[PDB]
Amino acid sequence: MREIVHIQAGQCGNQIGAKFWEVISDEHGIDPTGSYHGDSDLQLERINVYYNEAAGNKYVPRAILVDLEPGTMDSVRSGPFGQIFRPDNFVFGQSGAGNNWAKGHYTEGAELVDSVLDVVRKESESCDCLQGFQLTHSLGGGTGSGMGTLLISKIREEYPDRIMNTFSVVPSPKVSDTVVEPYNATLSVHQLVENTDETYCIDNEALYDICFRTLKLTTPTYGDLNHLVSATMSGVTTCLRFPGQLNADLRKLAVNMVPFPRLHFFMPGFAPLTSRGSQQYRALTVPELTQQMFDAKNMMAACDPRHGRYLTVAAVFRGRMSMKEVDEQMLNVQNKNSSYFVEWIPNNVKTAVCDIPPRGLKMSATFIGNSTAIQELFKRISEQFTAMFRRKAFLHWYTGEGMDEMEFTEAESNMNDLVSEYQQYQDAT
Amino acid sequence: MREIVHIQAGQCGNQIGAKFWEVISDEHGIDPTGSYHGDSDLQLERINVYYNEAAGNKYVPRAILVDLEPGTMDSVRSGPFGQIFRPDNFVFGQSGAGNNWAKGHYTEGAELVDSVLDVVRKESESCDCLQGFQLTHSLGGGTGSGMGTLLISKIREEYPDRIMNTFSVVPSPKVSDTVVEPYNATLSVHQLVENTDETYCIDNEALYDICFRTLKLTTPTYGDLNHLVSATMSGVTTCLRFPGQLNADLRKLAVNMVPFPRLHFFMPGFAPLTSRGSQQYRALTVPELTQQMFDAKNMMAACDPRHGRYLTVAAVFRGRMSMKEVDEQMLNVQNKNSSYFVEWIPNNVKTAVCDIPPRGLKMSATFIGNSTAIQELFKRISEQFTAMFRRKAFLHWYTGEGMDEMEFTEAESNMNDLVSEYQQYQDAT
Amino acid sequence: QALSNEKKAKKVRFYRNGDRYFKGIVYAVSSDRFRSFDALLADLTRSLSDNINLPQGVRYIYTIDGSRKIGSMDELEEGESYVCSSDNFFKKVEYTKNV
Ligand SMILES: Nc1nc2c(ncn2[C@@H]2O[C@H](COP(=O)(O)OP(=O)(O)O)[C@@H](O)[C@H]2O)c(=O)[nH]1
Ligand SMILES: Nc1nc2c(ncn2[C@@H]2O[C@H](COP(=O)(O)OP(=O)(O)O)[C@@H](O)[C@H]2O)c(=O)[nH]1
Repeated sequence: MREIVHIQAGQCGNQIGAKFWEVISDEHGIDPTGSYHGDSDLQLERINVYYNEAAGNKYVPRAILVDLEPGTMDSVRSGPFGQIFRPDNFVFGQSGAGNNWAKGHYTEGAELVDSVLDVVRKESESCDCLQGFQLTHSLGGGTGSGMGTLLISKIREEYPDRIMNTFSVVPSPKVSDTVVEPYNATLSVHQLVENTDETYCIDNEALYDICFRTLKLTTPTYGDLNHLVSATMSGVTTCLRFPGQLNADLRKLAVNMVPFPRLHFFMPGFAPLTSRGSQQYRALTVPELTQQMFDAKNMMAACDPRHGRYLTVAAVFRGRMSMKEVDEQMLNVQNKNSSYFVEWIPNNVKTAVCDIPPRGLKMSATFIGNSTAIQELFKRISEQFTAMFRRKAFLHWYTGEGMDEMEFTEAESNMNDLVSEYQQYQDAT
Repeated sequence: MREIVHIQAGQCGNQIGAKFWEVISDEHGIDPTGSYHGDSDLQLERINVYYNEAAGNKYVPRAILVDLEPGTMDSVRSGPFGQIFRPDNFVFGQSGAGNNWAKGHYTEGAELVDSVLDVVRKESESCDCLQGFQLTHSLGGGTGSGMGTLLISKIREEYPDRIMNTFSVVPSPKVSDTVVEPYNATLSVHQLVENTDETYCIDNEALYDICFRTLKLTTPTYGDLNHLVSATMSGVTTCLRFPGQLNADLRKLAVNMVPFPRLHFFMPGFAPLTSRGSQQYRALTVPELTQQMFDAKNMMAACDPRHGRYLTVAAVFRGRMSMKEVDEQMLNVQNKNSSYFVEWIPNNVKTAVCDIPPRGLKMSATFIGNSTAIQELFKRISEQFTAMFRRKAFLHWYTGEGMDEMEFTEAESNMNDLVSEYQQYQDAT
Repeated sequence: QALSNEKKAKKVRFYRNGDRYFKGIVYAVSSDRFRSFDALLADLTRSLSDNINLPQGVRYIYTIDGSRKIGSMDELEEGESYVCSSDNFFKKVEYTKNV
């Protein structure tokens, strides 16, 4: 039970998942064919959450893959672990987004979403008891920002109770991979604050520091950058797929980590992260895994938490460990950083402990942090939006798709309402 | 418990420690890999004071290595016992000090000290109960005089109770290895008399006499000169790492040897020191080890104690010996040299006896002497300072780094206050 | 003569723009270390931006008030702070609080 349907969109959201389903098949011991070659029966105990048993004792991923051009879907089926998917799920148009939000939301979105929602409705009826939907896209492009936020507005109208979380990739502040990405991010957050339950904001710029400063990688390709994102996504649902001493799921995070129905943007965090040779100059204890989850140089969103305050903190531990050792450290880091946490929430750390470690390691952890420090991230998108909108530049590529300036004004006014909320609860008393 | 964090700075302070950690690994029986190959369980009993047990039963030194150019840190990691360190601790800039105190204290010191104090704060939290910090630098250079005294002024503001001792190398009086070393020494002692608890002054010129007159070495390289300094540094803390009949530590020396909060500059001393062939024409008794610790030709600071008076005397003995034999000789050398000790301090000899000798020997000792004879050392630095300052030569290399002449005047006035204090207590009654 | 013209460095503070939690590194600003005003901005580039500030680098130097753009280095005064921005728009937060 408690099955999860995984939806992918955009060029970024497909290449994350193409590495992600390789990770999940490693934990359950699945060949690229689709058979089973594991060793323990715990791998097949909760296999139904990401898999459907086909005829012949073969398992397929419960995945839906969406694009507007076949240039990326051909890359997925060509690589390894491409034969494992079902050929019906590859839904793709022919026009291409053209790195345009309005084309992803009005023109090519309306000509594709009916073919998508039939596949969504087919996968929903196959599940015994649906847990909820997870989505992998990005905010910079036109596909994952336009077609992705269109699907959330359609799913929530058909499923007003299931959980809905997105692993969106927020654009980095220093370098810019798209000229019009302040327009795409502003018109997407206006859709994410209305129809999502929680959201995992990831910056690219934080991943380049972790691969360089921490892991000491000389040539980090996207095969290594997406591998860190995939380890974080598996670590959120690792208690739902395995027995543990203290269990949580996707529902228990949305109750704990979300104190208000708007403030649901997170920042992830993973530990441990050694080097190729510096792994032996280090002991693997719980206070060693604790101190790495809270420094600013291990965050995956480009914002220092010292500028703001935490509100809620999740910490999903994997591998066998003493519960006294975990609970004392979670108390210890709260007393010494008494100015960095919010005052009117006592015991603001939620802890979940699984039993099975990741493949190759002995123990690991996963940090899920809510904070007021992400208001600087929404200042910069709102600042770069109004810097471009006051000259009305790059606007006729959106007006010609049937959109008025009133659409931009209320979308920008929604974000400044969000900035005032994180400012208000930072100085509460 | 009672862990010690070892900090190194400068070209001199790194090459001392690079021999020093070879000595400590010999006493505890540690390979250059980092494993353990000892014979007795006493080596692992107090191993935590200079080591942290990593995963895989490997031990790393609790060391922090600081420089401004990578020319010396590359030499440390290339030699033997270079693989034992942790690669995170090698903190180094790129500009280089340029043999300049103001560059080590203002320009390149401020651009490095924040990266250093994060590593200091990480090593402090790893310790169970911190004993204190020891530092190895020199006064002649620009790195160990500028960056080193900057760290002491930052550590004392964060740790106003832990002990703080430095093994600084005072420049020799006859030869001069730096043209501007009266400027570097004067601006460093002004920082050492305010924020250190005790200080072990070592002259290079005294080490050349001991290697020639006593040990009869024809070609003494720095691999042999630093080996005598490293034997003295281990002999101070040998009672903290091993059980003994009468135990002392770094705290008990600062209570005994320091009668006034300024007069805390020492002179070391080691015994026995044989030759390569003359070792057999000598008996190893406690009165034989006694008479070698008090003559002027075994001091490691270029000052004859006969010009002044002792105030306090420590004597850390190693190896098994009769306590009656030790206490009678410490009484005997006080009665016959009744003019060479101070009058208003009775029983001015502190004795500590360990149990385990150094490697290869049967018994040894360590002399730690406080005296009024080091006022001649501070006359010469103050005389050579005012000889250069009255013409204002070599001054624009310091003024251009943002420094006024008022900084030099109060620093020189501080040293003449120190000269009057040793002059006053020499003729007390 | 030999006792020269006291080639001294000004001890001035540089707050960076936007970052409220920053103290301002005091530089040794003199005419000997920078022959022109343009050479000072190259030193401001590396020693202010580390991870999260200033995508455009350093372009404009303001007063702490700030109501005047700094021109040449002769317009600097000893012992007063300056906001180092990179755009025309000035952010008005309390920089000098809790030095
Ligand atoms: N982390 C990560 N980001 C990616 C990857 N591929 C693309 N991106 C990001 O995705 C964004 C571009 O959006 P894109 O996926 O092409 O959307 P589309 O062009 O509308 O289909 C930029 O911010 C890229 O940095 C990837 O493999 N990993
Ligand atoms: N005893 C001893 N002194 C050394 C050694 N290496 C350098 N020195 C002394 O260190 C001083 C020069 O300072 P240095 O360490 O180079 O500082 P820096 O140049 O600012 O990095 C001189 O007094 C040298 O005699 C060494 O291996 N042993």
